[PDB]
Amino acid sequence: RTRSTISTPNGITWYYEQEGTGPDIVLVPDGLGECQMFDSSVSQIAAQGFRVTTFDMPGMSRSAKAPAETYTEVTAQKLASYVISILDALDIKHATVWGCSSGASTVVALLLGYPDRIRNAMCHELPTKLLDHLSNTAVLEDEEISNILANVMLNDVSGGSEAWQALGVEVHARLHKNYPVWARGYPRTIPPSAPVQDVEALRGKPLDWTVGAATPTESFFDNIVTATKAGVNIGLLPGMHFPYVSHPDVFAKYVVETTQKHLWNSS
Amino acid sequence: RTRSTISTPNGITWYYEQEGTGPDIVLVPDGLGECQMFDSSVSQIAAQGFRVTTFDMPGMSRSAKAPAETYTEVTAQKLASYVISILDALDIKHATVWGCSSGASTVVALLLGYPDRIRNAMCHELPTKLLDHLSNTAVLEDEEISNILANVMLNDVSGGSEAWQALGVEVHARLHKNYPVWARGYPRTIPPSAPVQDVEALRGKPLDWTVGAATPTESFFDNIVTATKAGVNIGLLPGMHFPYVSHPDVFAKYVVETTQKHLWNS
Ligand SMILES: C[C@H](O)CCCC(=O)CCC/C=C/c1cc(O)cc(O)c1
Ligand SMILES: C[C@H](O)CCCC(=O)CCC/C=C/c1cc(O)cc(O)c1
Ligand SMILES: [K+]
Ligand SMILES: [K+]
Repeated sequence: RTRSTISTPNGITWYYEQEGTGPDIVLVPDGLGECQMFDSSVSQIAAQGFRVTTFDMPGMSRSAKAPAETYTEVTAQKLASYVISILDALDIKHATVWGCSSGASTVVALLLGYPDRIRNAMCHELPTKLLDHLSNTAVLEDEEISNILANVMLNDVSGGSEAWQALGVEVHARLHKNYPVWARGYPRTIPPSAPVQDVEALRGKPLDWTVGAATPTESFFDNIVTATKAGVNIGLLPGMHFPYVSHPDVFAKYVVETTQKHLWNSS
Repeated sequence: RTRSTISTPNGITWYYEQEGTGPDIVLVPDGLGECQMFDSSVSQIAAQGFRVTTFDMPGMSRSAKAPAETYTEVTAQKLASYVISILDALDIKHATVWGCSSGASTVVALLLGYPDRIRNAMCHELPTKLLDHLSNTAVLEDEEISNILANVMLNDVSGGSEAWQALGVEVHARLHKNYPVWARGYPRTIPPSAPVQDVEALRGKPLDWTVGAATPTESFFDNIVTATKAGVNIGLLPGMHFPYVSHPDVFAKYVVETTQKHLWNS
């Protein structure tokens, strides 16, 4: 596996990883922007004959050398433009993309905005509603935010506490630093940017949508309704918000099978 | 509150309760068939100007005087025929109906099969898939079934353990006896009988569908997809499988507001 950095003309110095040869599959992180969450799955996916690329998101973890605009007032459309910039830098012309949460918003924006570049998109648990309890963390002190959100991740949405904790001290130290960046930059502006207001724009698109099997029905109820209205494939993965952490083998199998489905349909 | 019995010519002697005067609202129990789960909500709903009727289901609790065919190999269509029989016996000509679980299958079967009798139906968490872990309890001894399912209700699907416990010792003593009846008669036959084969049959019907907000997404994921395909109103109630137990006030408000919406549309 390649582990390196690359700078794009928008001022972001990205940390990225890449493994394998074959059609491109790109794994976009969730809002916490931490790509070591994909470590196990990257190898499993690449071994099936794909070139797999992932990266820390701007302002987060090892991609923290970035202009303030890239991690404040963040929207799906901003993130999509940034992901296109690193795909350009890495000479990735066509890609299958995965994303969860703000990453889900991002990959739908990618598919809609850059259809020539995106083979197909997998979106998971895409936030479309403002949640005051999350937005309100943005005015707390840094260490208060990190303590609160570390707790929320572990206890409310990890979908697997043992796997979450087993990410280990190095990863959780980076996440600890990311929580205030995410809190101040994402929850107030990501949900209104959700690229799902136009159901007819989604119809017929190479989009596969998932929600966590154990996720409380209310959390992404709206995803299931919207996908069904648009005739978009909608299904479940085990766990909750982080299937690539809680169930990396099942996650990898899903990404591989879904990419293979669209490679067939393309031909 | 009227608490009484009535015998229908299919051999069932029903225990039923009624309160209030006005348009009829009928509360069909879940598979456990125990109508004291509606106690709080019956009074709240009736107070808003409705005649509310509920009953224990055949073979369950105080409606246990019933032929074996009414609580074995149970289907939505059988249950709907039984509910129509007690509505006939109580001279309830037009009704709003609520049902959860097998009760949900029942009220959708009622709406489709007896459109002239049903003003509107509210269905909650309608089972459409066989679950082997539930079906398999049918072959266990009575006491093991009761122990297993009492635990499942309390800890997994009540949506509110304190409220579940607060049903009280007499209710849980009745449920204790119902669990093996439900296990042997329901899980292997209720899901395949789900009246949701034909989405076009549901389109335009006065149906309001809910799932519990805290219910794991996978449990009734299919409900949300089917309702949306059919253009049916689909939404959430607080809690999980027993909103009338866990959140009786919110439940009653929902039943009242939904009935009022359809009385206006009428
Ligand atoms: C991993 C995730 O991308 C960031 C941590 C927050 C979290 O997991 C809560 C559950 C999912 C919510 C996402 C969400 C919810 C909002 O209201 C606004 C927003 O920008 C994102
Ligand atoms: C209260 C409920 O009506 C009877 C107790 C079982 C339970 O609550 C488990 C969760 C909901 C499942 C209902 C269900 C599931 C099946 O596979 C088959 C079936 O006939 C009913
Ligand atoms: K796994
Ligand atoms: K309540």
